[PDB]
Amino acid sequence: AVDTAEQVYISSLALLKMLKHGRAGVPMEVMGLMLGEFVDDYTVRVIDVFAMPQSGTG
Amino acid sequence: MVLESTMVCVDNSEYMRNGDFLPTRLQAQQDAVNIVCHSKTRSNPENNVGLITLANDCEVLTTLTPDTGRILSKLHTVQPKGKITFCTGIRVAHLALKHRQGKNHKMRIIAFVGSPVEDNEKDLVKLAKRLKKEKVNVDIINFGEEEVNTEKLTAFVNTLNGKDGTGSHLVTVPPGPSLADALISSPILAG
Amino acid sequence: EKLKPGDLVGVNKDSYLILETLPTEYDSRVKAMEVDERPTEQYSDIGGLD
Amino acid sequence: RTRLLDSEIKIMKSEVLRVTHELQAMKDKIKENSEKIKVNKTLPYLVSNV
Repeated sequence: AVDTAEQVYISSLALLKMLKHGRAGVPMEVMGLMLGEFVDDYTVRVIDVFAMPQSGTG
Repeated sequence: MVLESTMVCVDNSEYMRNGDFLPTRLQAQQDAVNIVCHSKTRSNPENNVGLITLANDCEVLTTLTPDTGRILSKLHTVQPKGKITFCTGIRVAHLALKHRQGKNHKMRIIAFVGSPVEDNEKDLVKLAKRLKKEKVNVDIINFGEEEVNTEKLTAFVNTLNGKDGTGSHLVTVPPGPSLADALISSPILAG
Repeated sequence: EKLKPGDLVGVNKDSYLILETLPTEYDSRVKAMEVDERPTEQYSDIGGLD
Repeated sequence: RTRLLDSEIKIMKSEVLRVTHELQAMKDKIKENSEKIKVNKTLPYLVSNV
């Protein structure tokens, strides 16, 4: 029907944990789940990036 | 079953080490912890039991958790030595039960006092009408020795309840040789 | 103790960590030299070569 | 017969110590087996020479 212009707010502890996690497991790719708050249609926020455990195979 | 939270209030003061109460007083209060943890196993496992002292500190080593096998491991090397302060014991247990997980659980708490506490009856009546405005019944079981017929805790039993909430039952201490399960047989009869 | 100089060690691509210990460093051509077929020439088939 | 009953309850305390052995053995062992699941199931292994 109709969809309003979306936005992704950050909290920058998000970005700091992203760089620190990709620095900690740096010769390898990682995977994680992003935490935040569903505010509305035209914005959304990530407030918290928490650690997610390793795999080794895939 | 019934939803409550009972905070066992052990005594780790230097009066709980002799053998007038049966082959160790440590073993006497230890069997008391055994029967109350088995009793809350026989009660709803949605409920939770945590450990606390009144003497020498306010020692939290386990959380008020529905498991108690780790508490049974925490029975060991209790080393009862220090100085009693039960008047902070009531309040420290009450804030420990304001750090719970649910409100549908009731608050029927036990307490073990085995030493002469410097507890004013004004102190424990502040605590007692505090519990009148905090909805807690307390069933204290006197151990050790402070008086053959305890009165300050009898005054706390008097000043906790009225007409509806008479859940204060005080097993005063039998300071001569009385058994290990004959003391706790009356609260397992009626708390 | 398991590691002597010149061992085949099974190492992960990603972690680059030693995980196994291999048993054989051979050519398959050397493996093809092995004799499993066992033909049949009893010494009565040989005459006058005593 | 008081020391015999004391040792009888100490047998139950040693059974609680066996339960502590069971816990700190089984739990820690299966967690480290889970880490070896994460690290050792990575079945493509590059082999090499020490």
